[PDB]
Amino acid sequence: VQLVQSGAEVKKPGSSVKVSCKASLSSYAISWVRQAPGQGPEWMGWINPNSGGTNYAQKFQGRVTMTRDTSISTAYMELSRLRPDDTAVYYCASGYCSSTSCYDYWGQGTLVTVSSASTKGPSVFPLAPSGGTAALGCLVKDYFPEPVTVSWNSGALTSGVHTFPAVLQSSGLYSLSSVVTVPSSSLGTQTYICNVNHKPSNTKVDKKVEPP
Amino acid sequence: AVLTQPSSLSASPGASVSLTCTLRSGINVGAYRIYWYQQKPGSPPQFLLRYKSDSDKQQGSGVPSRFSGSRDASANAGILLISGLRSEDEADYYCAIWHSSAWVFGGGTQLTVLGGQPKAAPSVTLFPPSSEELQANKATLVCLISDFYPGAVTVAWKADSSPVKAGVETTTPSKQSNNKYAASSYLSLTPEQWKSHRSYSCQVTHEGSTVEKTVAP
Amino acid sequence: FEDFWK
Repeated sequence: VQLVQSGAEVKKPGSSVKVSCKASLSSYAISWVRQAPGQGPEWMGWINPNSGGTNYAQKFQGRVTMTRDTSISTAYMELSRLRPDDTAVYYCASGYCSSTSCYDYWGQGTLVTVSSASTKGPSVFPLAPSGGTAALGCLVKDYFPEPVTVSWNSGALTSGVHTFPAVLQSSGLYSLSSVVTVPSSSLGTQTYICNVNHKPSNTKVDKKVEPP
Repeated sequence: AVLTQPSSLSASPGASVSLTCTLRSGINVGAYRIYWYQQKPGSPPQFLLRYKSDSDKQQGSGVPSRFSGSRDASANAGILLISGLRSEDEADYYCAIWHSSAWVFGGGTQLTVLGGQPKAAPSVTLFPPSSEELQANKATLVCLISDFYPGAVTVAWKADSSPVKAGVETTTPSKQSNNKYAASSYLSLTPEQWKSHRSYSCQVTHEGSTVEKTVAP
Repeated sequence: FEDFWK
């Protein structure tokens, strides 16, 4: 039914990473494809599960190893001497084709972040507050690596909320903000808390936004 | 430049659209099976169909019939056709071939499906640095543009009357819950830079109409 | 049948 990959990885330039792709194996080749942020897919190679025979793309020939363990039925992809440009979501994929149709299977993907930056939790700052509306939000600044999640009042407030995509700053740290439009009548009475969770650094912050 | 796709395409629901995957001259389209994939944000690419000719084509398992392949020898371009054009079809579309003993992918086409949204003027809110960030010895001006359609804006910063590009990071317009667009831009300074200047401006241009908001220490 | 990636 399913390919399931290992969790996210954060690495320093020059180190290596090993991503696993466990079938819930095949007799058909498991191909590895990566996708850099805001880019198209890039084929890395395939491995034959029966033989263990590999075929790497020329770009990665030298610093990639693809292996398999048919006992536990998981494919591995190790990329060596990592570059910042190797920052991507790495997918595993396999399938087969009849004369009629084709049946492809992709993993969920594994974000690998390569940078000389170290894991760091975000500094959360409140953005204190027309047709009777007021704008307020939270600024989630200077964190690494990327995946943070922002809710409002522990997810109870969805309407009129927008969490922006992250910006990779020149410093090598990420930043985003989340906004919520609320009526002006509510600012003194109704409490608005943004819940910032950065799981890579195990940092949870709950900041209430108030008018000064 | 083996495979090239158009960057963007927009059409309304119910109609049909054609997506091209242009092959470099000499790499004859008639000799290759063109693989097509759909990718919605957050998920892996999902296979649609592969097409060489009308005699040689394979659909994706559980992929509707309205997705169909085609080609054109003169243009040297494989074609993907979509008939239903449900709003579900809004995604990035990549083509791929097996060329010179390697899988090559295209740059991708971003297909936008229009939801009959009327033109909306952007609401711009420029936030000064919070007291907490200032006590942390940092400063970030947050200019938040929202509730505009269509989703194309240009953002410009000014310290006093001098235009700024240094310390600016801007997000590409992204879809809201209400199918209008929002965009965020950040001008990161020091507290000393923040207070040294007298005003900071965030100019937003949408459909040839300009909105500018200002904040001062 | 046939392999998808070959």
